[PDB]
Amino acid sequence: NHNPMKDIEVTSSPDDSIGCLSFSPPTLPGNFLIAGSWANDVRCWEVQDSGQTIPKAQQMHTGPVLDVCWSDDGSKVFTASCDKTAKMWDLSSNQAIQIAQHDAPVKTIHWIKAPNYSCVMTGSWDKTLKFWDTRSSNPMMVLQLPERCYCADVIYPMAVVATAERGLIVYQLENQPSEFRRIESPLKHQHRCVAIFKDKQNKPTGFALGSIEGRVAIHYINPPNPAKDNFTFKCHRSNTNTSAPQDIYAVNGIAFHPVHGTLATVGSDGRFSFWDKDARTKLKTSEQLDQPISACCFNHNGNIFAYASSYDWSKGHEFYNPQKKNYIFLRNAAEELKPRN
Amino acid sequence: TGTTIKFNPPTGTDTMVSTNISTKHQCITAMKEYESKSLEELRLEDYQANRK
Amino acid sequence: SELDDEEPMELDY
Repeated sequence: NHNPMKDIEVTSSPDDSIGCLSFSPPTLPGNFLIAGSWANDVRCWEVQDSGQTIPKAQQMHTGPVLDVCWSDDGSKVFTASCDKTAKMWDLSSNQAIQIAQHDAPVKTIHWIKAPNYSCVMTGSWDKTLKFWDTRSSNPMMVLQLPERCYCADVIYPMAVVATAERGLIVYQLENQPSEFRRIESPLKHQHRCVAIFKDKQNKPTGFALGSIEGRVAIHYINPPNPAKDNFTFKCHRSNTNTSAPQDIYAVNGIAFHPVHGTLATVGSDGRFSFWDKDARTKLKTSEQLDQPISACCFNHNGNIFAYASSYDWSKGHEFYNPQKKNYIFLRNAAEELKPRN
Repeated sequence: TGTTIKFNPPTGTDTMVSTNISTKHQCITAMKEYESKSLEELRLEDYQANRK
Repeated sequence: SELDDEEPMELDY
């Protein structure tokens, strides 16, 4: 019931709903998992190849942690919070300092390692996108967004941001970030998650985008036949040849397998599904968990799939049980995500 | 602010294989009363009111 | 380690 897939449980899970997960880069030996929660904390575990998990370190914001990411050398963890700030967390010394400030919660945070610069990107509900050298108190760069930031992704030289009211913007990152293309959104309801994918030559080439309406869009930046190469598919809906109305759930997270180019989605229905967007097929759907799956991600080589079982407020405050127990599950889904043939 | 209005999943229609089918949107921000905010925005509002 | 049946996505139109 709580772990229907019989996957590996992370020991000492966060005390409140898990909002974000992020695995260590390949510059770092081993695998380290970061998670931020709605109890305002950030946690770090070492995942051992045996599957066994060791809680390593912890930090605190003063409001819920909405996103986390790593520096490219694996030495820093960056954290974004509803307290309107972002911190840089040096694991070796376990110290964290403020590196960013917004006028509203900071929904997204990303590390940009470019040939001629490095910075932190923060996207906020104050309708700005800001960039930080982690040294100065002034942002290196401030861009206005068309609405509140809801999700973002970065793979140099591409970034993609989605905002409230179907805003969707692609940025290029060479030399200095700049707006590259304002996209008429292929989805008609609230944007929720976004993930960049790469072509067969490893260059970022498009993104997948999830909404609250059981739907995911596949969007190539520059395909030969956009009518035909871009598409949307339905997911995280109830099923059986029943005639009851279909229940539609929010898509909460998307992540691409770093080796296979396939993708996973996790939903408000307490299920994860694996997909091949080239074959346009569903490779797997999980058993249903007893609460929503709130976040997910892969480790650097894709051998570990991490997903978080947490309430996501999709039915409002009346359905929050301040605890039912929260979970992070690890599953070795490498062969389950391998394309077929 | 917050989620004081009771959750009621809005109804709509969609397609399946082609036949129109009835749907229930199981996400509170699908109601007209909650559509201008995100799940996370609403949760922060409930947290700041101690409405947990 | 067995594999589920690969189903086609439910595309739109």
